Amino acid sequence: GIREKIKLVSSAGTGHFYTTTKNKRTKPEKLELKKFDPVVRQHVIYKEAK
Amino acid sequence: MQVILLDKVANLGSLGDQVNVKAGYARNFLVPQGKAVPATKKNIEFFEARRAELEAKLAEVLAAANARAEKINALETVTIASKAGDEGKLFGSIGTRDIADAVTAAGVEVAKSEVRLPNGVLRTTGEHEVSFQVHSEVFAKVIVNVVAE
Amino acid sequence: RKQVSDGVAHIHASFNNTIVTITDRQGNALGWATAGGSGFRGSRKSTPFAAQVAAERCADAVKEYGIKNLEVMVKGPGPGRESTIRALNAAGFRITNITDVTPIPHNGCRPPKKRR
Amino acid sequence: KLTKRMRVIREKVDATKQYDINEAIALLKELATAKFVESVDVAVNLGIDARKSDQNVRGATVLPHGTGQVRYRNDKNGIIHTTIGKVDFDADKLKENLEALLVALKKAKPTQAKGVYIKKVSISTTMGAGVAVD
Amino acid sequence: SRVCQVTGKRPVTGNNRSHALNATKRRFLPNLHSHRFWVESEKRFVTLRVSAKGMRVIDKKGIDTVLAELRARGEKY
RNA sequence: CCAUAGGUUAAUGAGGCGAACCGGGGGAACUGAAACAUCUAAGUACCCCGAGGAAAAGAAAUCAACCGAGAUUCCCCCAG
RNA sequence: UUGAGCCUUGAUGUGUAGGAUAGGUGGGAGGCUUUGAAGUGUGGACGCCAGUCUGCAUGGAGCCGACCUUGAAAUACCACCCUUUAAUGUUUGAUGUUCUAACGUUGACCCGUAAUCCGGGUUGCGGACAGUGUCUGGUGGGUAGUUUGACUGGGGCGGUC
RNA sequence: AGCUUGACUGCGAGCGUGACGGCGCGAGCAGGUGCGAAAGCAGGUCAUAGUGAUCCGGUGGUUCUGAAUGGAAGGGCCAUC
RNA sequence: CGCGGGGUGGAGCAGCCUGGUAGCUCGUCGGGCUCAUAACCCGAAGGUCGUCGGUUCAAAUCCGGCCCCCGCAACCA
RNA sequence: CGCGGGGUGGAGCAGCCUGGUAGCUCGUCGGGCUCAUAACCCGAAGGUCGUCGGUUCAAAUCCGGCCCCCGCAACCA
Repeated sequence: GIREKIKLVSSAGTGHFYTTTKNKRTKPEKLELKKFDPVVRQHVIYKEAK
Repeated sequence: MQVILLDKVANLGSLGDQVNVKAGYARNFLVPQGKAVPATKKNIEFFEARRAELEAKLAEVLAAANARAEKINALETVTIASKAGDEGKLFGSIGTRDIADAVTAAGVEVAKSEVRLPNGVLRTTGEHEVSFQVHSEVFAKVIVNVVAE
Repeated sequence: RKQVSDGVAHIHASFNNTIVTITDRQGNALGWATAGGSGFRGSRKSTPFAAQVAAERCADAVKEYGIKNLEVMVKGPGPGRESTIRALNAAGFRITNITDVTPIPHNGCRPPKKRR
Repeated sequence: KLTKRMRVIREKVDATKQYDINEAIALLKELATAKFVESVDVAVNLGIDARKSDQNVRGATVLPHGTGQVRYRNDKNGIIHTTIGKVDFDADKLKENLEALLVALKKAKPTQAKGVYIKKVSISTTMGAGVAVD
Repeated sequence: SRVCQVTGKRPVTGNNRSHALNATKRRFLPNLHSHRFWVESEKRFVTLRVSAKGMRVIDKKGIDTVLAELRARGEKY
């Protein structure tokens, strides 16, 4: 649809990323969720990327 | 082309340097006239030993002789007979060899290819100043006289 | 620049406009001014007052050359023709000789029938 | 139009042939001579982009000879300038200190900077010509 | 025939590949030209059918030397 | 002008033919792809030039691999 | 001749505050002058025409930095550059004109030769054009190879997938 | 309505559904997380549509490989377009 | 039988597309100018948006049944 | 996806250049004026000069991210 898919890149040095969608026309702020990181096995914050 | 000269090319010729000219300029002009020669180790050996000694001045000895050819005819005013019509406008359009066969019959043993006519091919009747080519810069200005017969 | 000493002013006065240009004695133009570019659109375009400011704004733009004396060649009939030279007299120039070079034919091509 | 004193100074410098670090320090005494002891300023030309905010390079260096703490901050050109001390001191003193300068400049080497960093580093006295060293 | 008198570059065939790789038989022609060469020893002119690169071979080698090679193969110039 | 081009004579060799094979110069399509354009068919058919009894290639600016082997050609493996 | 890059060098750049047709920055307070000075004569370069700059010279050996109103200090000295620009050197390119040797010549003439083919030689006309090879953009049914679906109360149309 | 990110990572006995590719459910185990006093619940949304296989190529991570060796390019693996 | 379009003050056309507010011209009505009519100048009113129902916070508009008009098709034997 | 450069009064555009200057034409109103629509002229209202932050004595101009838009060339999963 018109819902763009984003790149939820980790905070830690590893390059592991989560992938999901986001309607930028509705929510103009970047996501700052907290998700699991499998290579260090811990819960850190994840930031927006394209 | 890294040709090495033999004569005095008027713009970059100093008799013996190894200048760089365009390919066409050498293969069509300098070579077939003997003004220069494509630089080969062999002829360069024959240059700074055999040619650059007196062979360099051999070409210039007759150059001084042509300076005398500059003035073979001391009168510098050759009379030629030509048929024409009224108010000028002569019978036939002459050529440069018209001068060649007339001047050698009364003086200068000149050929066709060395006489230069700056004023067309002379359609006007009277006394005009034609020029010769005995050298690259040495010029003789003989005033030929074409009068109606 | 060139600093040309003398010059010849030309005046093309027609019935609906006047385009005055200033050239030297050799014919090569050095600037001009019209009554149509000095505002005056329409009815005022064909007036002697418009011919006045045309001569003034042509008095400028030729300052780079600064010509002292001036030959005047007026051409064509109309509303300007006279107010353009008197304005050019007071423009500061030295009017040498005024002439009339109107193109009068000897019954050449045929003029239109227009106007009713 | 230039005057007598500065005339021979620029005539002493071959503006194209940039000198070695070994003897350029000795070439500034070839220029300097005034009523007061001058100092040498180091104009460092960097190839970074000053219009970008991600390339603001500035810092402080504690020079082992003093004049000492010397600060610096680049301009809207991508070229930064510093001074290192008075010219009346030892030649090798002047040699070793500027060496520590380019080390300090590479200390704050920008990550977004593309190309060779040190373009043309020129040192110059207050009343003398500018000599760029390799 | 389109044959360089010095180098002997005869026309070679190849393909005329398009974008979509549609091969179509084309032929490559040597850059031949008739030119009047001047031989110094014989003091006369010699017109040969030579290729552009062929002129450079006549340029580098001796013009009469390459002429010697032609008569060695038996083809009158 | 010399000189060459051109021309006459004498001496020697060549031309054409032949079933296949051989080297080089040009070089398809049907077909397969379940259509078809890349690709395949195949550098095959076919055409041309040349040569011999065989012809070709051939004595490494070849491989290999840090240990070695030694021109080329053909066959069996390597290996579908 | 005329563009562009670059080198050396000389200029170039007035909201307002204000003595200043001053861009940032910058080391530091002496340069300057008798390797012939401030003021002025006069032409020119630049000109938002406010005020810079300047060859020669009567003259004649002075001129002025922080100081002050400024966000800034004084091209008194100097450094790297931003804009605008000027002479030179240099580098090639795009045009114009002239020339002749390449090349063309289905122009005249002579020879090979009784041959309007052709080759060569004089001369004339064009002329580095033209034409040709390689690469390359466009056009291109002139030409070639092909595609142009299935379901379907026969097919086509419609609809469907 | 408050507090939060389980719209989690590695698996998964046992079943359902299909010719197959493939699709669906899943208690429970390990690391770690949120909520709750606690028992417990959460690996999306009441459920059933919202979607295309492969080849090729792109971006990021991983010395797995890397044709003489050491590296690299390029491949493989993982995530992802 | 089928495809596509349309139906809006009295007339001829926009706005539908992508839903909440309907405009242009002529005409009609009142006034003015002229002796008077026209033309011209000024002001104003006038539209169930074919019809019915549904979805929607809201329907001229999205969808469907039906009616009328228009174009296309209505074919091969 | 990559590239180029714009949003400027009711409209478009200049000013963006080398940073300190919001102007022009049509439009609205009032007035002068003609028989009169218009032409002409004066003046006024009308612009967060896309948005936020940063650099700066000052930015709409410079710089970065971004919303959107027009145009260009490429598109072999």
